Amino acid sequence: NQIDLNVTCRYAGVFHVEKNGRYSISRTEAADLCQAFNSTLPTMDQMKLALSKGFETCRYGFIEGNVVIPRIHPNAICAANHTGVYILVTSNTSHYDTYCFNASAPPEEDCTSVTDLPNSFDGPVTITIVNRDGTRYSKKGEYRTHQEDI
Ligand SMILES: Cc1cccc(N2CCN[C@@H](C)C2)n1
Repeated sequence: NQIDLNVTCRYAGVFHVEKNGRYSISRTEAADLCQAFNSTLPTMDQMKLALSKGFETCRYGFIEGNVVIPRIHPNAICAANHTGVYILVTSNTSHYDTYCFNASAPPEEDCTSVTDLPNSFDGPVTITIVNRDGTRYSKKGEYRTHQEDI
């Protein structure tokens, strides 16, 4: 019973979380997942400020109100070569990665590793935070509050 959470650098508190190496997070799960990091889904303004500090990914993820990809450098296979916060407009499907926002993180680029999941609750899952540098933090718990996400 294991969940891998790949996480990034934070940029003005905003970071990306990919679950189990595939688009697998629902909007309800995303809010619960960010809550386990004492975080919330970023607002569009928070995400735009993170972008300005150096944040970009090549993956769709929830923010408050939309599913987006922050892009700095145009890449044909990431958000159809767009720059800025690219907003997904048309999709059949509901599961993506998520972004999270931690107000207590540093104001600009923070590329230290994540070493805690501070607000997970008691539960049976081995949750492993996987940093981009491969360092890992694991803890037994749960963060999903909606049965349909389990
Ligand atoms: C990955 C990285 C490393 C150092 C700086 C940086 N940014 C500075 C602010 N603006 C961004 C376009 C780029 N991004």
